[PDB]
Amino acid sequence: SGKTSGLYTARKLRTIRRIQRWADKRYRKAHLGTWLKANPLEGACMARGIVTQKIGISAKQPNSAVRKAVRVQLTKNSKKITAFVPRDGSLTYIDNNDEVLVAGFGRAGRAVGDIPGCRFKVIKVAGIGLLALFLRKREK
Amino acid sequence: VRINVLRDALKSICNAQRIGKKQVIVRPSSKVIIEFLQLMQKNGYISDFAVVDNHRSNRIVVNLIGRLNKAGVISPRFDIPANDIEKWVVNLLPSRLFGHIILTTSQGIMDHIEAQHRQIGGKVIGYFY
Amino acid sequence: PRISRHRNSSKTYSTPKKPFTKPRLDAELKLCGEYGLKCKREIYRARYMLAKIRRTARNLLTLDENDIKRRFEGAALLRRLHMLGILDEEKDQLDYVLGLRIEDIFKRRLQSVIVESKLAKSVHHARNMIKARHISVGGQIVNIPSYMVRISNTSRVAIADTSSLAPNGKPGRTKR
Amino acid sequence: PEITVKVRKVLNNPLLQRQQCVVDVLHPGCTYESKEAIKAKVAQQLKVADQKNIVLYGFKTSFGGGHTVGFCNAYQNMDALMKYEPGFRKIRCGLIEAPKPVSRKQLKNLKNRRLKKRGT
Amino acid sequence: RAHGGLTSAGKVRKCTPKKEKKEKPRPPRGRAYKRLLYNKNFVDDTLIHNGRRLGPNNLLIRQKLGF
RNA sequence: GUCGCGGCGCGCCGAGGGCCCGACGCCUGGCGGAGAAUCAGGGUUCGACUCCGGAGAGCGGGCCUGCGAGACGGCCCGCACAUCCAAGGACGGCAGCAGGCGCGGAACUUGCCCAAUGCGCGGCGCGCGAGGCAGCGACGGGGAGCGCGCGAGCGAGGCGGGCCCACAGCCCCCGCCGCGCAGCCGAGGGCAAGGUCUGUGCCAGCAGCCGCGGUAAUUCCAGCUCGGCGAGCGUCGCGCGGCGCUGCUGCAGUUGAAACGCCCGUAGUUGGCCCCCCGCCGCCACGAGGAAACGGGAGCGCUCCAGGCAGGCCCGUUGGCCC
Repeated sequence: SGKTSGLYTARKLRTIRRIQRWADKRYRKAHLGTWLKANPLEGACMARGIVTQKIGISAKQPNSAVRKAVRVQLTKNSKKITAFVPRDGSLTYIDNNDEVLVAGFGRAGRAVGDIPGCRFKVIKVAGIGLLALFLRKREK
Repeated sequence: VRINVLRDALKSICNAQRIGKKQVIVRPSSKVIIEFLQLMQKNGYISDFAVVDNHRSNRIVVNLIGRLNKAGVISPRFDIPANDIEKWVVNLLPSRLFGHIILTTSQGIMDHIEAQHRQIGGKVIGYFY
Repeated sequence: PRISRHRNSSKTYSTPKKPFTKPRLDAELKLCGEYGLKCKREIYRARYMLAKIRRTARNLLTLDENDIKRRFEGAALLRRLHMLGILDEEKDQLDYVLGLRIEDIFKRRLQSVIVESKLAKSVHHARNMIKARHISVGGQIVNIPSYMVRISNTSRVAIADTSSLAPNGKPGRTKR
Repeated sequence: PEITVKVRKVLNNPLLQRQQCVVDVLHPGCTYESKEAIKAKVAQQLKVADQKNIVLYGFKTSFGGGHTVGFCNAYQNMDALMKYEPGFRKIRCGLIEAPKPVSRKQLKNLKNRRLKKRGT
Repeated sequence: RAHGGLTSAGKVRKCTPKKEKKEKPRPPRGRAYKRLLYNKNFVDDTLIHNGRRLGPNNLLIRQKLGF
């Protein structure tokens, strides 16, 4: 690195920092401003909505089983995004259009683990938590 | 080109001492490099020195006690208040036992120890380990 | 301006930087049994109080003696620590805080004094006796276990008249 | 088993025809005796006479033993006793009586209902 | 091909044998649970330390403890 | 012309202005600051909510009253959208408090209310959905319990008292009595804790991550057990640290990501020794005068803090001091 160092050089360093700040994938993710418009979720923990067609996405490798997910149109942005169902055999409860909240996969954008092409994860159906429906803690 | 005479002198003195050659030459004598050298001699790191004098830049021949561990410069001078003298001791001095940072104050040019004790802080010319 | 909402909140409970470390984990249970702490939030509550008491001293040590900010604060540091008794009054040193013991804050806790003075003779017995309002400091009955008493007034710890000291005449269910 | 009264200090007031004081009681584990037994004890200790003129208001028992914090107002002048002390404790003291009013929103309702005209 | 999928509905999850908790009262929680832990995992001679520390969920502690 | 200087306007002239140190333009899910978050330093991030200034009351204009407003629970018009409306008319404005509709992930009583705390009219008191008070409320905090022990002990409560309080409540204080009572995450590694025992066939599913299930699962599905934390545990989106992975301190560029193909060149940045004394620069020491809250931080035992600035025979007792 050459580096420009002088008592009167707060210009080179100020422009350089501003321009070279947006080089990181993470920095650009939060500083371009594209991510709030681009994400299906408008930068929120959960989004309400109505359920649409259910989906059976093939897994990759090692995982080798279809993981049932439901594609739901979020009411606020009128856009359809798929949400991975919670625990074992929890999709049978979800059928026709019903109130569904969807949440992040931790990664915040990347698809979780080795199940390919799924960015979001369903957390609720109707008015009862879908992880309680699985345990029959709270179910219709 | 040559902007910092002290860096070319510091690495002149440090490099020579690394080979163990007590007598060393410096391409230009500066009244400020006189300050660092005589504060080095005063602290006892360097031994008797001299400047063979032409009418031009002048060349400095310095004999050494051979004990110098490290010397160096902060380019260009950055001014610190007498309140912040100790943060600069942490970054550029190994220990607070053999700490010496060359400061410049209007009332005489001294090493860091004496200056903060005198409650005056100026610019750090060069590091002295 | 919603005047009654105006207030302040505190964070005595501070969790550590790496949770599942075997040495920290084992010491927790070991300390929990030693001073009879019902919850593990308290040991961290102690850690937060200990740190503040550690930093003040480190900054004070780096100041030269008799520097006014150093002198007044140093005497202050000693005054509060000597009241606690974790710092022996004899030590009287601003630098003496360094090398401090968490066990000493635990020792200061009044629940500890009851076990040591054989008032209840056990930490488990001590918490139960304080729960049943059976130990009073200077006669001021306290049912909260961690009264925490300054050593300067440790000699004034006392028992309670309801059913432990000279029975008032209320033996729990036994009375009826 | 006593209502011993500390009466810790008094403050003289000539301007307001009262002599506000800090009172306190000593209850050695005894139930603090209401306000009436304290009231009799306070007046005798006050040495101003007339149990009604002295007023003990808002007593707080300290947890356990009784050392109630609070105030004693020696309103020897009766008119001041009937006016300066807070009205709410004055009615409970028996200086005056309290009837039944409205929400005061109804008072506002009256002001609003007749506000529109020029004399109705 | 018919490997499986959405038609499969937690076949193993519903096929687990129906089970119930072994009858048991409540060891009191709090410092009493902490004291039970202080004994179960600390001191108490060989109960947690047969030779070297056996381990809390260890098979060797089990059976000697009872189950 | 205005309270007033002014291009502010209105005439009259002369050609000026401002710019790569980025002018002008464009955009902003742009109120700024005191502050807030997380961190050794160095930072980074957010500032709408206490307070402080600025604005604005559906939207644009104009105007009155006044000493001051372009006031909006002043007016009058344009524009939307209303409401009554007997067909002839009128009359709104909740980004004040509740409360609905709408909306979303989500966000408190169509309560009581001037006694206080300040402000209005007013020495012989009244109002103020300001506020005060209660309600609601796992936003969040700060502090207990489910026993201890071999006996007897309490605290969540029931009833009455006291206390309290515009009024009630609450902690508290008293008695008969006392009805002790837990979760939600994991257990192959990071990361702490069973190769126990059951279903199991790369099926379901698990799975932050790295990885497991292909017929004998430490990885799922359950009951065992057990680790952690705890009346709070987890799941998400977020900011900071991690991350010297944004680098000024403090990063790389011969092959990981990276020296313009080459040279001149204007701004820009950088210029060796060198004139002791003067004068300006910059520059430190260092004051004056710089609102708090908040935070650093005297003293102080609410049943202990979190709290607060109180308290008692008292520094003119406080509330010092650094912001």
